[PDB]
Amino acid sequence: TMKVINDPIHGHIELHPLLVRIIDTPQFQRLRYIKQLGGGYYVFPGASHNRFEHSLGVGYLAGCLVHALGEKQPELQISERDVLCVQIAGLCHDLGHGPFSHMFDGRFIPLARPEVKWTHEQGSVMMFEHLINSNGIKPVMEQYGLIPEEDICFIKEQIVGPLWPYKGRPENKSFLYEIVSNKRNGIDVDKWDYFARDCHHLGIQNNFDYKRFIKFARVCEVDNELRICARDKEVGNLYDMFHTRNSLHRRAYQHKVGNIIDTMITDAFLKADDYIEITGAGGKKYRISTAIDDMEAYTKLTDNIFLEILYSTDPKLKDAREILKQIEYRNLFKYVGETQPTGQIKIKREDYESLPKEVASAKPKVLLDVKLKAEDFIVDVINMDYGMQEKNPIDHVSFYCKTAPNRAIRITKNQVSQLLPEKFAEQLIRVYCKKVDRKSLYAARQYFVQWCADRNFTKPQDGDVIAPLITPQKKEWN
Amino acid sequence: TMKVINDPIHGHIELHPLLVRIIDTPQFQRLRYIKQLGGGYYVFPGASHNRFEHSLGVGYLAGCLVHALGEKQPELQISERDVLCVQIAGLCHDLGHGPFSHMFDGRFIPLARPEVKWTHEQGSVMMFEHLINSNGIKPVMEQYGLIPEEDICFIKEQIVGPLELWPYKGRPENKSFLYEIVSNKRNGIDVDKWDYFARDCHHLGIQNNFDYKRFIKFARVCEVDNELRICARDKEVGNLYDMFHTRNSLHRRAYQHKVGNIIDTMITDAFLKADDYIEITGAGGKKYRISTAIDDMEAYTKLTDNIFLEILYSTDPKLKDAREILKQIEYRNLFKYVGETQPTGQIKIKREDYESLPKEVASAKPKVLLDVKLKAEDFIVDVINMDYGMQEKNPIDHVSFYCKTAPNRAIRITKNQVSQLLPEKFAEQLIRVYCKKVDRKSLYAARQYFVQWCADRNFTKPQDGDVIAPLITPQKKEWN
Amino acid sequence: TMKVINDPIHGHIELHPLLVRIIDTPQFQRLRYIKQLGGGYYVFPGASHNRFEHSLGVGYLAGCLVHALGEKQPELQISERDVLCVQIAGLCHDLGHGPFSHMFDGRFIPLARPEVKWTHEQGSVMMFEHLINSNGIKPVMEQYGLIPEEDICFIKEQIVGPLESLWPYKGRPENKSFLYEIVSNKRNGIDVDKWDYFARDCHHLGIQNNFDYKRFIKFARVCEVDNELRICARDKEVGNLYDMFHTRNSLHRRAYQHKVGNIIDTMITDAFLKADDYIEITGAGGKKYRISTAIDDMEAYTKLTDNIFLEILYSTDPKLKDAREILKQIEYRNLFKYVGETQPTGQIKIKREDYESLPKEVASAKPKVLLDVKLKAEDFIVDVINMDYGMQEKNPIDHVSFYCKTAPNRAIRITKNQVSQLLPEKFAEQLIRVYCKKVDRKSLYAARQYFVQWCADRNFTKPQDGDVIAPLITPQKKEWN
Amino acid sequence: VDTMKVINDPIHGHIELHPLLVRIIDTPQFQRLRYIKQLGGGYYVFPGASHNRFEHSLGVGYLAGCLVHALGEKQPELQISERDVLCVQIAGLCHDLGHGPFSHMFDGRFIPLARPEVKWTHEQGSVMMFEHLINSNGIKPVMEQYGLIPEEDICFIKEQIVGPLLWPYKGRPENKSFLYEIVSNKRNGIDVDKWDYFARDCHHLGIQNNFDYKRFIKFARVCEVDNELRICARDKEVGNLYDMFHTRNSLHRRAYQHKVGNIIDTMITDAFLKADDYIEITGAGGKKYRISTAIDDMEAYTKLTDNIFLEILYSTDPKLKDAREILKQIEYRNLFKYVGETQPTGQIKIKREDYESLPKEVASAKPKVLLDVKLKAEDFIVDVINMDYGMQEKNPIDHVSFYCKTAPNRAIRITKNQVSQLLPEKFAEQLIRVYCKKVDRKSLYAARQYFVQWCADRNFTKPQDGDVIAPLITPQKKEWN
Ligand SMILES: Nc1nc2c(ncn2[C@@H]2O[C@H](COP(=O)(O)OP(=O)(O)OP(=O)(O)O)[C@@H](O)[C@H]2O)c(=O)[nH]1
Ligand SMILES: Nc1ncnc2c1ncn2[C@H]1C[C@H](O)[C@@H](COP(=O)(O)OP(=O)(O)OP(=O)(O)O)O1
Ligand SMILES: Nc1ncnc2c1ncn2[C@H]1C[C@H](O)[C@@H](COP(=O)(O)OP(=O)(O)OP(=O)(O)O)O1
Ligand SMILES: Nc1ncnc2c1ncn2[C@H]1C[C@H](O)[C@@H](COP(=O)(O)OP(=O)(O)OP(=O)(O)O)O1
Ligand SMILES: [Fe+3]
Ligand SMILES: [Fe+3]
Ligand SMILES: [Fe+3]
Ligand SMILES: [Mg+2]
Ligand SMILES: [Mg+2]
Ligand SMILES: [Mg+2]
Repeated sequence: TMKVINDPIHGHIELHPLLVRIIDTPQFQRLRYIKQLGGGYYVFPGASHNRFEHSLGVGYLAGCLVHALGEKQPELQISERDVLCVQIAGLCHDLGHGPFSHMFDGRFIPLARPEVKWTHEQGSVMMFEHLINSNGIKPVMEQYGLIPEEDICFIKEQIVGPLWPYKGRPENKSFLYEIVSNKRNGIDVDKWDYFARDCHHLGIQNNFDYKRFIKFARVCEVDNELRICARDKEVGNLYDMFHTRNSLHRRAYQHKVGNIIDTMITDAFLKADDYIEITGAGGKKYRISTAIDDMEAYTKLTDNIFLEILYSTDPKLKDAREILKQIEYRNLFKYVGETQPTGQIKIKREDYESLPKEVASAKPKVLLDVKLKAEDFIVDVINMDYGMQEKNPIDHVSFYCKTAPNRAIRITKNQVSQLLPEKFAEQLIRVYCKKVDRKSLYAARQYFVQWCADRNFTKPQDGDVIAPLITPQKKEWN
Repeated sequence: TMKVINDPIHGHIELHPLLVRIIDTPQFQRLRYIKQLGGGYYVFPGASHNRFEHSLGVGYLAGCLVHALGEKQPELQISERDVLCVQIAGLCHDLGHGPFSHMFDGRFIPLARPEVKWTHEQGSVMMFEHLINSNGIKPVMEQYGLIPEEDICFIKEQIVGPLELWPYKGRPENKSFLYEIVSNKRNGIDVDKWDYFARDCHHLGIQNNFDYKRFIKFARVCEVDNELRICARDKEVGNLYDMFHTRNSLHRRAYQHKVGNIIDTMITDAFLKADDYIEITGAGGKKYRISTAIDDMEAYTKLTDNIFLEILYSTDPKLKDAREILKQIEYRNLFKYVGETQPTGQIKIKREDYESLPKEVASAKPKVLLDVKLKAEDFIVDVINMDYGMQEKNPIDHVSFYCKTAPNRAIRITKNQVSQLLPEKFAEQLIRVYCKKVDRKSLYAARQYFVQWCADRNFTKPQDGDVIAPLITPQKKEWN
Repeated sequence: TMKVINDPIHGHIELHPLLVRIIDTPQFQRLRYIKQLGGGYYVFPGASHNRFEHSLGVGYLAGCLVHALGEKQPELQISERDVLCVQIAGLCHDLGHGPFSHMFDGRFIPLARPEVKWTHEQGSVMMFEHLINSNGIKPVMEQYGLIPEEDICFIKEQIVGPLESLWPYKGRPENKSFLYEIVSNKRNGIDVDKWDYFARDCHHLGIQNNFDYKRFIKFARVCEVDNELRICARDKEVGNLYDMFHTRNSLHRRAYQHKVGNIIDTMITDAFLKADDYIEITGAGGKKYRISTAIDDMEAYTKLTDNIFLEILYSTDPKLKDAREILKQIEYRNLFKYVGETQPTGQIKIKREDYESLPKEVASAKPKVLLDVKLKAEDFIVDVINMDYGMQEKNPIDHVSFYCKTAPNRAIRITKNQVSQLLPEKFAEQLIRVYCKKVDRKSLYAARQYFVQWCADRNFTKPQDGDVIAPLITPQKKEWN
Repeated sequence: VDTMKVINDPIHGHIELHPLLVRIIDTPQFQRLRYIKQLGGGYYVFPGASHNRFEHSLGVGYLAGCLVHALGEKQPELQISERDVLCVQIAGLCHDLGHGPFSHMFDGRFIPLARPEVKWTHEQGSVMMFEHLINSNGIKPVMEQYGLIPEEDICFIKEQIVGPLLWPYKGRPENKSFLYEIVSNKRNGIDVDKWDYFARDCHHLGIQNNFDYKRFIKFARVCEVDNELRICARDKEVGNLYDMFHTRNSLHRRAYQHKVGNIIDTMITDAFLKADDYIEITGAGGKKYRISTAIDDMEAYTKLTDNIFLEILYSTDPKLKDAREILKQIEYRNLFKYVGETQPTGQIKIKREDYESLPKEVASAKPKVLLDVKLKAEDFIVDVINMDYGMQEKNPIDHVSFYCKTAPNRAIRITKNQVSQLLPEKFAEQLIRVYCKKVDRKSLYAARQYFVQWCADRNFTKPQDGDVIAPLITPQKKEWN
């Protein structure tokens, strides 16, 4: 029956038998072989951690929050059925991540198959369905009081989202949808686990207290719908939650070398895509890019693929294997510099393909010893936000006061502090050069710093040093 | 000989015999009986920690940074004499804190003796001098290669800045970086912060966002304007904005906690009422009061958090007024918090006007029926400045950076060059209002007066304002 | 109303209003001014922590364990009344500690008033009674469903055990005997008091803690043992329980009984003894009490805390000059000097009656070495320290009950043989430290010779450093070669 | 041009890697350790324990540097050069280069079963793989560039790892013998390898670590013992050293030898054995090697990691179906069932020669009620596990040298008597776990009866759960009542 398991982040947690049964399936255990931070392990040697253990922790925390809301407010009529369903959603929320997590849905699939709109979330829904059907879970759900028709829908809806649009639960339990993946503002237990866990393994202490948020969480009526509200005074801690997030993106998740290793692995997958077969349903053969179309195949597609390519001897894989071998020897593409747009210029995702052409096109006003072609440059554009593009997510949180804990309210940015961020979204543009040698790298720097001046981008931090002859050209930089 | 000591923050640290000798003196051991966070212990029950152990840690970290700079750059010619002097400064930097730390220099002395400009730092210099002279330290300094004339000046200068072109008499310009270790006047990045971040977090029950050890690995001395200064690596600029964010965050959560501060004001209140009647024997047997002990260091040595309990346990009828306040803190009959607000636009509230603000709150005429009128002496208004340690200025604009490709060439990094998600301003005010009358009827009235006062002075709407004063918040068009 | 409070060990904990009301009283807030580890702060500069915050944490953990037992086993019929009572006991379990905690009941009172048998626990009962009566708590207890007649008895009984075979407790019946094993476990010593201090003392000391209380709670269960419902642990956890008591003994060796920590304790105690006659503390009806007699009146004892140290230190009364001088020697670090450590051999316990006589014995030893300086008995301090697993000579795991996976209601026993050959052979020993009150180089050498000879004379273990400190004496003993 | 590199380890913080070390690190032979898990199958029981050999290897390298560097500051007379330091760091960094798939499963279970004729250790592999790393990545010129002498130093590095290829070492003279006690201490076992894994395994396992390496370093010192300079610890630290080995044994009991962790190890090993014949790995000159023979060629062994598990799991070849089915049973958690644990009594060791025979013995037991289901010997797994203080039956503290405060160059010994009566009596024992390959309710009951009888038959300790699982058998033994 109930099973205790020792997580270093959360301690000894209990898993209800139904959860154990879901956990002990190929579709779930698959997450033991997919790293949380993708290529980040190749920069932060602590970050060996995989999706499996994150997935357990999200499940656990989903349980804590829903269970706590129920103790504090019986009127909500949260059943142990609701609790199990929320735990299951949490547990299975990342079932559909690919090899190297965010590299797969974020870099690889968009390049290998531009026609498809595919997300790790959609994969989770599909893989959940596959897990359920192939391991006879529906009878076991019934055994512990679930109703598979309704509840499987509710679980899927928690993961990917949908008058009242949800078919899984009624409006009087809309708060249950704000636990595992919060579409309204982003404050969800997924974040809370990864903050704590990624910090543990990364070697960074975490600024944020989930346990305290749970103690000051409460359900109130907002616009004819019951939602999770936080206490008025906690507004500060919530701005700090999203700061913590952006901070972890800057330090670790978007680390300039972590990302170049990601682009190199992605590059290697693209060159191996044609030649690697993965057996799926009915014995049909799938490629790495097409395994997402069949979940029995996708079950077998993990970080393994990296080592399968690396260890191979097939001459068809030589191109892909050479890239991965350059990662072993640490002949990585070289970082040239970082820059941002100015004013209110967003760079459209359509234009990313075109940017290397632009860097090589720049004509710096001294004659150059080495010309470099566009295919020598990589430009990587990265969006940093508070999880809702240009919007302040705290403008989409509801609060309560000590003196009236059932009355929800709003808190604007003025009402909190003048020292908060002015905008909530920006872009970072990193430029790397594929040619490693001393002469090419100098040239690349000159092209880059000029390109920055040409497009009225911010001056590179190191710009005066790396390109001392170019930085006086721009009046705006002096 | 050398002594090893086990600090929970820093681990096993070595104390050079000279340091041990300074440590084992009444003037230093005094810091065992002064709490770091003052009244904060009465809100965060972890925060029992005292200045003693902070003082050791600052000393230790001062040593780490100067010692590391020396390994990485021999050309700087940092002597073991320089290292000891920097450690000593770090160790003794907080020697002059009063009872309840920041309550003393921050609330009490300014009220008891408005004529004096007195800082905890100035006290540290005076108390250092007293420690040296009364415990025969000068011969021991000489024994380990120091030159007391020069070095005592250098130590004092590290603590309070220049005692009177190059302003320092303690060291030459080619060692100006040594002045940026214990107390950094240029930008505020000093080892004092680094210890208290880690230590206060440990005891408070808050995890700390900031890695001092990493800063030390990417620290370096370079020439800036004919003067050798500590520079950080270009890419670390992000972590430095995050250092000051961490600081402001700890002020909001803990150091300026609304009840922590009201306990501070109540203790301060009790000291003021006991000031006339408590005698402290100083030099030559002269009798000093709590407010005047700062004028004589032998007296000040005996002035610690003890004073709280001396007042509490006393039986003298002259202390009954003061003792009653402290007894109300035991029973938890604290002054009640009404709400918080801020100015709008760019209106600073001058420190001269703080005395006048309770008069203003009671003066407000809210269009609500009230049973109970409240007089100005019933209100406490507390104005709190939150900044990045340099009033309105961005301290990162006063940091120097180096690049990987040229590690001796210093540069500057502007705010644009880093991120759009950084703060717009670097200084603000918080205005808390409390009410001395505790009952249900007075507290309601106080809320109405307060929320109206906010509307009257075009301050921000209190977060809870619609709930606590529902009849007043529609009056302001700007809030709808 | 309910109150959330942030402890660095346990996180955000909730305090029921009744608890808040008990907490916000002079008798309880007094614990803010008494240090957990006494003199240990003067050796481990992290250990500033006071009884107040320990007391909260014990209260909290008492709540967790009783609350968990209730979720896992409804049949036990644990009421929210039971829970509050257990929390209150936990919260108030250390109400009666004196200045510098264990120094007071352990060194000072036994010396100042040898006629009395007084424990910190008995004090807790008295001070609880005083807290209740002086702050009108009884109506508030009733308000939240307690029955003060029964429950105040139950609370006191948790703290000190039975107030007067049959069932000895008047506070609860036999079908709830497990409630008595939460705050202070007379059966085996596995209680939530230990669990808080392990974690907390480690946090502040700078030592990581080997023991997981949370795991014990997950594998705890109530079963019938000899017509009485007790807390049982899972069979496989037996290893972790031997490791709990090892952790405890380890913390005693490293920190609580640290050779200098203890000498600072003896010096403070010494100073209190010399100031005892001349310090007045006002009690009930204005009667004046001395430090040693404040334990007889709880209104006086309320005002007796670590303050007393500083009151003595800062004083100018010529009657206190003797006491003040000792405390001033602690500031300057002119501490009594450690000579060495030793143990008895075989199965010889040293009776507590004989402790007074041991300094006389050390000076009496006639070492065959030339000495400049004879030392009198009053120059030596001998400190005898018992190290055990909390139950004198007994193995406390022999007094634990266990359950198996296959039958979780059937209790069993586990012997020492059944666990491991690498466990301790005995569960109690003595340590004998000798210090010398004369500090100079010549006296310290002499003291070493007297000591190492005394060890040989009484067939004690050879001091670790013995060949170095007394090279001329160690060949005399055939048993050491 | 090539420069120092900073890297952020969660255990040790920001550590500096000298360019020579970076160059060794950035090679296929070293990066291979990213794909080998520290605790083997332990990840399948402690979901925190994802950590691999790579990051341990860095940390050992780092700590090797700290200890040697510290000894040099405190005692210049030893004349420790930056050349010595680099060599010690390199040894530390490369000490585990030769671990196989699932770390200790490979050298401990698999190879002994697949190839009983060979004596092969993970250490020997480290030496071979170090040689291969050096030669294939042109390291010798780079060593010279930073002042090493490859002839001498490569020998010294290898000798640190496996011991010696009168004074047996050719790598350094007797006046630097202490350098051999840093990465892998043959004398007593106190080495920086332990110190890293204690801290690291604890971090990831969810257990706090009882032991302070940093403190040991502050109280470490080199002294002359028997015409040879060795690392000595301070007299008073002897307690902490007994606690180091206790910590170690404690981590073995809780985690490394966890009853299910070990059964997953035996199942993976089982699957490798069934796949051994059919999986090819390309080595030097394109020769094909099997999993068991990859140890004979280091270019092949470079490609042999935990991958092999997934290669078997994902495969479609019908020749691998047997092996793949075992691994699939680990996914679904149809593990072999644990029956119970027991130990020998008196001083009876079970010889390693007799391990093959023990399943035969369990099935042979004739319990005095007739059994409905008979079980054959191949249905039982008996796993015998030695728990010690790292030196079989010996106390490693008897092989430590100590110094006193009063004479810090004079080494001494400290016996067990001189420390504590509460220390272990013996320093080595055996654990015998029995599992059953048949999972069903009827077979498991039978297995329990066979097992508990076998315990009685061989005069082993009574299983903790024995009264419950086999209530009809436990009264038969007079010794158990
Ligand atoms: N079942 C399961 N357990 C895991 C997993 N990861 C870690 N564990 C821990 O592994 C422990 C041992 O596994 P169990 O499956 O209980 O194996 P067992 O104890 O032989 O089988 P039971 O009789 O059912 O307890 C559990 O108690 C868990 O805490 C996992 O993926 N599945
Ligand atoms: N076992 C321990 N583990 C961790 N810290 C300890 C331990 N024992 C003592 N400490 C602490 C207390 C001190 O702050 C610091 C040094 O104490 P300790 O090593 O006992 O030196 P000491 O100065 O009393 O001995 P000596 O004078 O004999 O050199 O470490
Ligand atoms: N942001 C924070 N992070 C962590 N701990 C905090 C924070 N703010 C306060 N604490 C600690 C201090 C106290 O121990 C406990 C409660 O603080 P707080 O909730 O503000 O109490 P309070 O009595 O001021 O709230 P209330 O507004 O209900 O009266 O938590
Ligand atoms: N902001 C940070 N806080 C903590 N750790 C960090 C941070 N940034 C990076 N790390 C970790 C990852 C690596 O192990 C180590 C080195 O990171 P980084 O210093 O950015 O190396 P790098 O090689 O990218 O820099 P460079 O090429 O500029 O020398 O620090
Ligand atoms: Fe997630
Ligand atoms: Fe206690
Ligand atoms: Fe190792
Ligand atoms: Mg997701
Ligand atoms: Mg007690
Ligand atoms: Mg090894």
